[PDB]
Amino acid sequence: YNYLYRLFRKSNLKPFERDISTEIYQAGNKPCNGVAGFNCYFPLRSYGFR
Amino acid sequence: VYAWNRKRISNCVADYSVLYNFAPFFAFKCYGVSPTKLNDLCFTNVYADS
Repeated sequence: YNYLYRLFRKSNLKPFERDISTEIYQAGNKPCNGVAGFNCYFPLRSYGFR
Repeated sequence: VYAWNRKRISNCVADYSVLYNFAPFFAFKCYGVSPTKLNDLCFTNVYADS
């Protein structure tokens, strides 16, 4: 589980740009205010490498 | 669960925002597609297993 990918982001990346900010993403109309839950997901998902 | 009900969905436009608007759904987990990009994609072979 050491390898993760950014599933959620507000906008696309530029060429050769790196994003390591672990801020919450607002996937719905309701604000998240830094707390995950309904319509609030962490942007980073871990690969199930087996 | 051994006789799970399968329904084919075709020839319509599906608004997935109303699924989030009224939602007693505790678990909402999507594997191969983003939950917020469902309204921006076109699909077929849509099957609901209840």
